[PDB]
Amino acid sequence: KTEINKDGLTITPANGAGANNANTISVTKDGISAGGQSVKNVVSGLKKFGDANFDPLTSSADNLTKQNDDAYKGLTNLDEKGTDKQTPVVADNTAATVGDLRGLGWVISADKTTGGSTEYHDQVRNANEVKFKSGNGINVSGKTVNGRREITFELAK
Amino acid sequence: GAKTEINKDGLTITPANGAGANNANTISVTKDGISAGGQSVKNVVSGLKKFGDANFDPLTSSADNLTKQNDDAYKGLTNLDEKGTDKQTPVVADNTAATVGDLRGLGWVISADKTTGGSTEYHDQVRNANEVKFKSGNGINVSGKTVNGRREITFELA
Amino acid sequence: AKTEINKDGLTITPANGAGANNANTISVTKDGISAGGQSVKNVVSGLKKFGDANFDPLTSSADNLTKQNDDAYKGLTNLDEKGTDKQTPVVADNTAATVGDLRGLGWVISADKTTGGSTEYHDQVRNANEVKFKSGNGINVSGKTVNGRREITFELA
Repeated sequence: KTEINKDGLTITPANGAGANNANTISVTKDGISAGGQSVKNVVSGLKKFGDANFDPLTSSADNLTKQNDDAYKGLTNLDEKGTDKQTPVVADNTAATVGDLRGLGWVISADKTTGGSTEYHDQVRNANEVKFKSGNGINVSGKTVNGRREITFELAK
Repeated sequence: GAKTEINKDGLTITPANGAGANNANTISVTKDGISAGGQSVKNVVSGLKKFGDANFDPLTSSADNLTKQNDDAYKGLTNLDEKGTDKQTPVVADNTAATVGDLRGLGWVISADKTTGGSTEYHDQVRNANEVKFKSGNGINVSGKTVNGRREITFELA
Repeated sequence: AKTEINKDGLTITPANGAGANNANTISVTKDGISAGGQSVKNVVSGLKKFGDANFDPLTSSADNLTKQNDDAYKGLTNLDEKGTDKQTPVVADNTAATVGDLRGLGWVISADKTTGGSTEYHDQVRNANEVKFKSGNGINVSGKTVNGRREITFELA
């Protein structure tokens, strides 16, 4: 059941428009509805740090630094700049994708690698875990107080 | 006053108030893509599940995905790596629109081997707009400072 | 580029071709929407940032009001603005999220002391920000990823 009018196009599934037309797929003056389905084959235009077609000429120093740093490789670059060097390549009002979510994260680092001899760093993406460990002479504990996830550090023994 | 045009390139709906600027108010599905005319895309899902959800098939899962699926520490966090029947192809492809609900489940897990004032290990989730504070304790001074971009937390004897 | 609307809905086939599975086809049908490798632009989810002047204190939850009024949280995406009932979120789960929403995602990092200063510390850790755990006088701080866990260890030097 496909219907078109001055306000747009609407497709009502074999069974029904559902509560509040939630089961309706449409493109009308009121926007878009996917009817409980998905929007596939879509990209936001966002790139990952380290990706091939980065334009260093229009970049800020911070963005270029991250683009070239392996510690950031793979993280989504929410700040790529285009021509004028002021306007975001990708505008705020652009649908984000699951692939953009997969590259979301922050970098964690330390000047020393445990049992190592080099600096340390890794990415903390969705569902990654960071653990603060007690060590010789130091007790590290956690507790969520009034919403704050507090990690306390004290002398042991 | 609204009109719907169909031409070689696609379908464009111009609201009763004009195409706006750069067709910004326009709602369209054309060869160049889709415009929601400053509005939203509603009644949409990406197919992403939260860890701990039902209908998770343990036999197509990697050890890491399954562990998180069964660990209460991860419960409710969005699962971005669910695999399909072939055990390698993601159930949700990259080029799929993400939803606000997917965002609501984003987060990492913070833990410690001890609970402050307690006697068991600690863990909680850090989602959007959650705060993590590193506190000084007896004999140790914990301070922070943003330097050269880095949020640096320093630890020293008091 | 052939555009057409029939009983099934809207389908736009590029001059070039459909694709390995009609991946280049742009469509609006019973199965949902396909962007044919393009973007969805001029779109908003309706999410606001904390500290936005348009916020309503009267319908706010205790927690949300707290964050709306804590400058440490300013700019971060507000994923829990409540409507009248305060029992329902202004923005529903099944609403496409935007790149602008991603840009405001982040967590607050804080400490009760500012290194070399004399006040409390706080900043936001958004996507691609870096958090470093520093060794100080007497304490050695090291990192290592073990069995997937990003572990930071504290011990007396």
